[PDB]
Amino acid sequence: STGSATTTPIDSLDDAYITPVQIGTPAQTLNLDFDTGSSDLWVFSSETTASEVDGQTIYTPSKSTTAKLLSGATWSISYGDGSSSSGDVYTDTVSVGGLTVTGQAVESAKKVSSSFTEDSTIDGLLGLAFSTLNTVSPTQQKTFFDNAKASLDSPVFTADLGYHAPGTYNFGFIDTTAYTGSITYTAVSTKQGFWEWTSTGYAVGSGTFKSTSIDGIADTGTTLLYLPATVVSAYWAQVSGAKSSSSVGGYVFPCSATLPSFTFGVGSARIVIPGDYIDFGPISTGSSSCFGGIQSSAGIGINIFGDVALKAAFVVFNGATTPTLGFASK
Repeated sequence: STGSATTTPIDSLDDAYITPVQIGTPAQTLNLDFDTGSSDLWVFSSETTASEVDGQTIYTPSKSTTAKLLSGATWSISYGDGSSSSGDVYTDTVSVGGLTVTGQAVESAKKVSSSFTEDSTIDGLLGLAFSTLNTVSPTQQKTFFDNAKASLDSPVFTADLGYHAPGTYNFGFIDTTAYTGSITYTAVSTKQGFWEWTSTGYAVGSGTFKSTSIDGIADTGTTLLYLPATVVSAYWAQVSGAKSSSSVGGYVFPCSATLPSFTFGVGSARIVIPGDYIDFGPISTGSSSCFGGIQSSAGIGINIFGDVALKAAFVVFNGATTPTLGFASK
């Protein structure tokens, strides 16, 4: 089997991407944030504290003839951005782009933090990291991909995120029309539960490539590119007037600037992030200070190849017995 679903930016900045997901019988379609940095499929629901729902579409398990309470199971998750959610668990039928999993754990939120409430466009998350990170207790649950894998034509999924445009998540096949050149594959460590890999270096604009190992994670659920402070300083030094602002929470730059590209290495291959992908717009409405899309990972404890990086590539998440990651230009 295979599946193919379009993923759509939630706003004009590509802050996140939503993908429609069918849950239950009859189907209830929710727009979920596919997150290769976490491993829980959780949704706003009829159980979510009413004051914490503000415009989201909810899953109502009592209206699904295939929903079953997973007795005694609870979940609770905290994300890198400080947001969180928790609740109980159902199993139900879940379909993405025509690919169906029966008995998928659907984690129903009883509580969500303010950032989730405040974002009316995201109805929940669909985790695509390794199932070892799943938070369900006392019996850990599998991700949608883990459950689907054996049925797939090939044990893979691909992320093809758009810049200010829709893109695609495919399951079970590689669309050879969706990229240019070849796909370069690179090793993955699953030791921390992430799609963790080592980039071979970087360049700023038309500058020379610096060969240096940068360990980080491929994370579709993180907006920006978080890299070591040395790398980030080298990038922003090429933008007149750019500075790190403690008050704003990162590097800012004059909105009048033209940003240089940023290249990262994948083995001997190179992925080029155009400068415009690094512009996250005014820090507040009407400001002429703009927020940068490349930020320091110092004090996160891990480097993160978030959407800024991933949307410059066609990315293969290869879930074979020994997982690997592939990157192609597009």
